[PDB]
Amino acid sequence: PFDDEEPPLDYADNILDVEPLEAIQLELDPEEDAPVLDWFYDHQPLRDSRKYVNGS
Amino acid sequence: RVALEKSVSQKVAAAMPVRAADKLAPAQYIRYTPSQQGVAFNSGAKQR
Amino acid sequence: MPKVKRSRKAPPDGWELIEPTLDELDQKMREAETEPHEGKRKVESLWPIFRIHHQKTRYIFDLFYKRKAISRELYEYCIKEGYADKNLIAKWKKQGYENLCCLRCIQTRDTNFGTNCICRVPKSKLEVGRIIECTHCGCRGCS
Amino acid sequence: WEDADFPILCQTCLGENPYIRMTKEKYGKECKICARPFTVFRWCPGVRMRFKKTEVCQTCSKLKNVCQTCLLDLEYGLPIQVRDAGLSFKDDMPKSDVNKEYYTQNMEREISNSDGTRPVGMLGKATSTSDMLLKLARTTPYYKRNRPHICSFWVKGECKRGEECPYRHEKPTDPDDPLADQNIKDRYYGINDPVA
Amino acid sequence: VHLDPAVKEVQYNPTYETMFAPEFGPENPFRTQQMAAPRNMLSGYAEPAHINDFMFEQQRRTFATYGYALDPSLDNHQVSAKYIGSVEEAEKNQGLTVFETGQKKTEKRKKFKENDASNIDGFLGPWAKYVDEKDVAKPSEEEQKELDEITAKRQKKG
Amino acid sequence: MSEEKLQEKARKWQQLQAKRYAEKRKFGFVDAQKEDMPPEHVRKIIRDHGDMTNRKFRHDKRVYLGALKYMPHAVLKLLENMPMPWEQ
Amino acid sequence: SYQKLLKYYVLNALKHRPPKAQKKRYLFRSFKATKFFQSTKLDWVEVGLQVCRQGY
Ligand SMILES: [Zn+2]
Ligand SMILES: [Zn+2]
Ligand SMILES: [Zn+2]
Repeated sequence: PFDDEEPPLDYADNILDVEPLEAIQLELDPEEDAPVLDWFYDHQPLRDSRKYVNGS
Repeated sequence: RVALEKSVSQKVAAAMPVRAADKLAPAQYIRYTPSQQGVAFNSGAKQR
Repeated sequence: MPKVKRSRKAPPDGWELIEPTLDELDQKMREAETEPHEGKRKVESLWPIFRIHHQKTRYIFDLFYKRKAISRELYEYCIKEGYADKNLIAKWKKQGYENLCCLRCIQTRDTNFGTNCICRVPKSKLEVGRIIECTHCGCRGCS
Repeated sequence: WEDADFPILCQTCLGENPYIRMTKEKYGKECKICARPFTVFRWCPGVRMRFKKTEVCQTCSKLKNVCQTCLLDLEYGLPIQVRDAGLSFKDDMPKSDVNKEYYTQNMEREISNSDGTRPVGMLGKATSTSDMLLKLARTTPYYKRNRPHICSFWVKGECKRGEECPYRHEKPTDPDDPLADQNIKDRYYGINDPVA
Repeated sequence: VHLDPAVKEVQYNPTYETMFAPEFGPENPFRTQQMAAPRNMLSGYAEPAHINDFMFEQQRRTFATYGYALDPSLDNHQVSAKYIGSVEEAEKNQGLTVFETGQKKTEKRKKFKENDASNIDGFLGPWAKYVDEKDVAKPSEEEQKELDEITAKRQKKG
Repeated sequence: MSEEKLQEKARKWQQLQAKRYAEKRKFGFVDAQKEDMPPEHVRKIIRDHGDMTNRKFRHDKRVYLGALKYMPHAVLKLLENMPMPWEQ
Repeated sequence: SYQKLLKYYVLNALKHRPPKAQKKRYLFRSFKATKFFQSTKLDWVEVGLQVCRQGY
């Protein structure tokens, strides 16, 4: 993607301020997929909820 | 066997050098008598 | 211009009245991250970073426990987004540790003998007036 | 390789305070003479001073009978050249590097097979006391030896870091003085040592 | 009496009288100061202590702050304890350590404070400079010239 | 033997024992975790050192070579944690 | 292509031997116990550039 003589771009000023584009994620069907909808696409979905996973 | 297995271990320690960091905290005290005693040298004491 | 939010949910109630100073502190960090190490020692160049990190964390800390200007929700929002340091706050709520620099300056493992730095020693106990600057941090005596 | 549990050190190097904290570093540096790796011990000799370290291994230290740091003699604190010349003594140890290596292994062989805790091979050649040495020898410390180095930026005239500066802000010795040009090797062998 | 002076690792329990009684005879003159002292290694006698960490560290700290300490040696004379070093300040300061409320508490140095973290480029919490003694020191009008000479004299050699 | 000196002796003794057998100095004590530094800290370090051409950092060249025997670990742990297509 | 996927599947499960009960030794814990290492929380894209810069 970068030509061989191009030095690797410094994250601190090329990428750090750029708003990220929208991911691939599917639009769930609201009235019907409701118990999954709140948390489905999070990184480690229910990590902060003792009722569903044990902890960090 | 204590003499040889120790020397064995020093050889065997070469075989795997990077499997983990060593762990080291035997922070020991030793008491010392400086031989060349004098009233001035140790600021007074016989020992350090 | 302001920092990318990692949360996507809307910010809490009192967000708009803490934004001039919080975004300006983030502008202050971006300067010191880029100033030249030329006229300064190897270890001295890292000192402004520990200082502004202290200042950001102190600012949220004062508005919640002292001035009571901020709810639980906005308080924990600023911690999550990286405006404050969760760990640094916990020492400030302890008895003696209340103007602490860094985690480094109390981390006993980061030293040979396994003790603190002279940073942490009370100024009345040194009795000789040796001006102090910490190599970890630059501090002249927290305690 | 030389692995020792305690450095051979004189009282002036060791410090004015009888409670000492020191760090032991296995094979941290090469010996300034024989180039062999040795265990480096480093300690703070007092309130304000250089935070010293051992410069030569115990092997080289044994042969001359000198402190591992200052290379002044454990019996008198004089320099090596003064002590040997006063007893009309001379060292047969080779000066070229390849022959020094050969000699090094020989002494290694000797100390390992003998008791080895002793100068007595090299001291035995000249055991006699001399009125010259006993008059000159230090009865008391010389802590001024220990004082910090000179600040090079301050000599340049733009001393940043201000009054914090642990290095000394005083005039260095004039370069035209023959006493400045000292060398560890020359002090160890005892050749052209100006202090002597 | 019955115990060799050249002895180690005694397997039984010797009585005081059969272990501490004198070696007989005259001393030889053929032994210098280093040779006569009971050394285990070239410069002296090294033996493993187990002194309690809090007490070592306290006394060590105490000497650096003041210049007196309580003597760590374990024979000397078994008669009376003493301080060491600048013993005059031991009786003066009533023998305190660093880990105590000090006797002297006066003439503290003055520094700024702006403990608010609200004014950008004005906060200085524990990084506060003393107000009197200030940066960018240089020592003289004329010492500079003398150091200029010394550097010039160094240029003449190479 | 003055009662004044006794009271000072009591004060000395009390302080000494309290810190000697203080709870944070018990045999089983393990000091607190190494908690995280600010993220800007490592950012400046990498950007300062650049490509090790500068004179100043020349001490650290030895470490930058010596670290190479753990680079396959770093490569492994990096790709293992790669973000999934639903994550920004 | 189907058939050659089965080949590597069968061989793995056949030549499987149980774990030898080797003693646990955590590499990165031994590292971070030492003064030379520190820890922080960073964007994956920032770290990826750093590893490439370091490896270069
Ligand atoms: Zn600090
Ligand atoms: Zn500190
Ligand atoms: Zn501090």
